[PDB]
Amino acid sequence: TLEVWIMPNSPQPAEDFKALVAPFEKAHGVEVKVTVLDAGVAWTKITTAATSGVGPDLTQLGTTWVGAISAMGVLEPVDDVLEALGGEKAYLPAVWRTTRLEGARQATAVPWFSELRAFYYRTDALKAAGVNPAEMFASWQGFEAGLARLKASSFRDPETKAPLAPLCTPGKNSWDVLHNAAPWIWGAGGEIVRQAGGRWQSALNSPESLEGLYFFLSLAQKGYVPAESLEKNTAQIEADFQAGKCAVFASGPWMIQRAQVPEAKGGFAERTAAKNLGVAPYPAGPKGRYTFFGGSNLALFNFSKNKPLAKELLKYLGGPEAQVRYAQMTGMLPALRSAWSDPSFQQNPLLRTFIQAAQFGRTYPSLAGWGGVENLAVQHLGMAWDLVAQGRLTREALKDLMDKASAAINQAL
Ligand SMILES: [Cl-]
Repeated sequence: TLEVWIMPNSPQPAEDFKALVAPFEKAHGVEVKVTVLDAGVAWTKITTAATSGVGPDLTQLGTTWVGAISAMGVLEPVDDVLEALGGEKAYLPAVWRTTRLEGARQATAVPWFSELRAFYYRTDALKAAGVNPAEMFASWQGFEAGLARLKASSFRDPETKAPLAPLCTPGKNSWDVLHNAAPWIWGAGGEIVRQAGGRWQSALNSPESLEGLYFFLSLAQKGYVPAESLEKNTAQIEADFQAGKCAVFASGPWMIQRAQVPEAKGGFAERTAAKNLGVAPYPAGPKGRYTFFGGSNLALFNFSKNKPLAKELLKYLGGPEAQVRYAQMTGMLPALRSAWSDPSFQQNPLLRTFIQAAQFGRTYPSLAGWGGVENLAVQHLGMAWDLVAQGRLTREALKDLMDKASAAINQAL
């Protein structure tokens, strides 16, 4: 037997994983036990397995968890598994970076699936405002000009009979506050952290990062984002878009599967939003186009009693067949690049657009103390969102907050 710990990734988490690995059990004559760790308790349970030497053979890790657990010295190297799956060239650079602690020699984590963000849009609403998708998602100037025309439009949703908000985004009350901001920081030529003389420090208060953050946050201050959206998390914003209240909003590939499922089974197929759905990658900032990448990897604990067999399951789960099947179950992109060419993606132009958005993929450095950097950053971005909510965000007040964030991050590093 093998023990594997997963987070709730698919609609029926345990049943789904059991169906995924059944062919592996059959061909190797073993049983895979799965335990599903709810999101609230997953980190603490993995941390306790790390410090006590008691736990599974394999655990799922968020991509941003790899540094912290790798640094604890409890993970088995998996360079052999990654070679067997095709090595560095088999993965997007942003994904390959999540296979180790930043700067380490040995890989400690096998890519499993990628979460990435692009913009969904109402094809009917942009048509009715005289906006070409190609123009609005080409550049920052184009994006804001598009929201201006969308705000001025007399378009009504055929079901609500009400106007559409030009843009829906969460503020501070979501799990992805930094992820929402990151494409705007990067695209301005900035970054969250910068390496200097082998040490790491905050770049959040660099002029480039500030031009990025201000461009994004000021959109909600200029009447393109409803007040009520800033109170909500990404899941609730998805629901607003499904209900026909938003012309534009960012999320992952899973929305495409949902647009094909009836409301009665948790989809929105019947809604106008589903029948008039477009997808475009994030617009190009002044210094390039970037797509935020997260998701989950699998690691092998070095106290495991069946490392060789657990590595065969890592090759299985990371490899072409399981990569395709699990991406469909989770509504995510496969981590393995070669799985992108399977007909279940290639037959769906909206999925093909996510594949093209993937080409601009970037993620955060795999730092041991990434959790701390992200929490201090989000805390101060949260205070910036509060000023946006009151129409009182200025370039000067943002800089003051990102200075305080920088002082605290540099101390935690
Ligand atoms: Cl960064």
